[PDB]
Amino acid sequence: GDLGNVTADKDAVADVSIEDSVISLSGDHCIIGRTLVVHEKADDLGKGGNEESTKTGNAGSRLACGVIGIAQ
Amino acid sequence: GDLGNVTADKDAVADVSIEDSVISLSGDHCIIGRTLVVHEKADDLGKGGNEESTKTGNAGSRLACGVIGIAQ
Amino acid sequence: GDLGNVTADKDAVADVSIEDSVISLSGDHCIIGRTLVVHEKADDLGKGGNEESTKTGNAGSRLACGVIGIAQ
Repeated sequence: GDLGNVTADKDAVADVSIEDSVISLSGDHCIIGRTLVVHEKADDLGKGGNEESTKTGNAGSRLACGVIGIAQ
Repeated sequence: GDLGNVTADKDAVADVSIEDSVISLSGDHCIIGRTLVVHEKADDLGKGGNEESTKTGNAGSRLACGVIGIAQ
Repeated sequence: GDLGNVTADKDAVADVSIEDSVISLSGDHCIIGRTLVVHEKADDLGKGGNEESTKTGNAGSRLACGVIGIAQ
C-alpha cells in the first residue's frame, strides 16, 4: 500500500480507476461547445431476488456529454 | 502494491482502468462542437434470481458523447 | 505490484485497460464536429437464473460517439 489498493483476505471487488490526465488548451478567438441540449436518463429501476447476494464494486452507469476531455 | 492493485486471497474481480492521457489543443479561430443534441438513456431495469450471487466489478454502462478525447 | 494488478488466489477476473494516449491537435481556422444528433440507448434489461453465479469483471456496454480520439 502506497496510494490505495484493496487487499482483502477472502473477496476483493473493485473499480480501480487511476485516470491521471493533462489537458492544455491554447489559441484564441475559438468557440468550444456553443449549444448543448442533453437528456441523460439513467433511471435505475432494477430488482433483487430472494437471496441475491450482490457484491458490486460500482453499481451505476456513467453518462457523460463533453466536448474536449472525457476520462471515464 | 505501489499505486493500487486488488490482491484478494479467494476471488478478485476488478475493472482496472489506468487511462493516463495527454491532450494538447492549439491553433486559433477554430470551432469545436457547435451543436449537440444528445439523448443518453442508460435505463437499467435488470432483474435478479432466487440465488443470483453476482460478483460484478462494475455493473453499469458507460455512455459518452464527446468531440475530441474519449478515454473510456 | 507496481501500478495495479489483480493477484487473486482462486479466481481473478478483470477488465485491465491501460490506454495511455497522446493527442496533439494543431492548425487554425478549422471546424471539428459541427452538428451531432446522438441517440445512445444502452438499456440493459437482462435477467438472472435460480443459481446464476455470474462473475463479470465489467458488465456493461461502452457506447461512444466522438470525432477525433476514441480510446475504448
